[PDB]
Amino acid sequence: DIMNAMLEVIGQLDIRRAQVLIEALIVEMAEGDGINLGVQWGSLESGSVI
Amino acid sequence: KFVADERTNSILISGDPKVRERLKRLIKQLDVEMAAKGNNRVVYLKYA
Repeated sequence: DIMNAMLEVIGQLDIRRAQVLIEALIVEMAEGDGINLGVQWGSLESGSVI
Repeated sequence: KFVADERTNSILISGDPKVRERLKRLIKQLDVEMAAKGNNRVVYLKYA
């Protein structure tokens, strides 16, 4: 009897395993900008600067 | 009176051919084997 029980357990734990295909998708979009403008001044004879 | 062997798993009898009639009746009476009860069960968890 115990044999016929454990064969019915083994029968149901022996099943095939499905297999998943995991496909990640990573999207990284960067963008940048900048505008740096300015006027400087100087006189080195008598040192005076902007 | 009564005997059996579980080498053979067999009722032996000591007594009447009336004991032979009724105790072939009880030879037959409890010979039956209970149907499987699914005493144990393997359950497939869906989530947990």
